[PDB]
Amino acid sequence: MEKNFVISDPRLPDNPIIFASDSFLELTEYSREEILGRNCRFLQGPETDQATVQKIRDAIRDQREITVQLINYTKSGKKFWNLFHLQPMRDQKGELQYFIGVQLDGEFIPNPLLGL
Ligand SMILES: *[C@@]12=NC3=[C]C([C])=C([C])[C]=C3N([C][C]([O])[C]([O])[C]([O])[C]OP([O])([O])=O)C1=NC(=O)[N]C2=O
Repeated sequence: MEKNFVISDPRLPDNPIIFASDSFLELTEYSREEILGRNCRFLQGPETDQATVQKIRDAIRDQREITVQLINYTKSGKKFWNLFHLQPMRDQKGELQYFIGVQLDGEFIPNPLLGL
């Protein structure tokens, strides 16, 4: 199963990605050494809806599941639609340890419906 996913560690500064799957690398055109330690926002760009980024911010603050459709950018500047499901994962004692993200490439909901 081709699974594009990244993991972030929130107990380190600015929630850096600590692991990215090969499907995520092949999708974003970045090398594995070019993503680790960075916040995922670098995929964002001029066309990224800031109102959607704000929702991701609230979901991380409140540590709950969210699903959003975003526009991200590859290393070479290409423009794709990212269907992204964010989800917390906690240790045995109920403390947040990581965030996992699951990506998907394609224009699922048409943009005129997403703008309303
Ligand atoms: C990004 N994937 C992604 C994966 C995880 C596990 C997490 C926690 C976040 C993301 N983001 C969002 C980014 O890291 C950040 O949380 C948001 O931009 C909001 O933060 P700020 O402080 O800037 O408002 C992802 N963002 C993307 O654009 N693409 C992903 O694949």
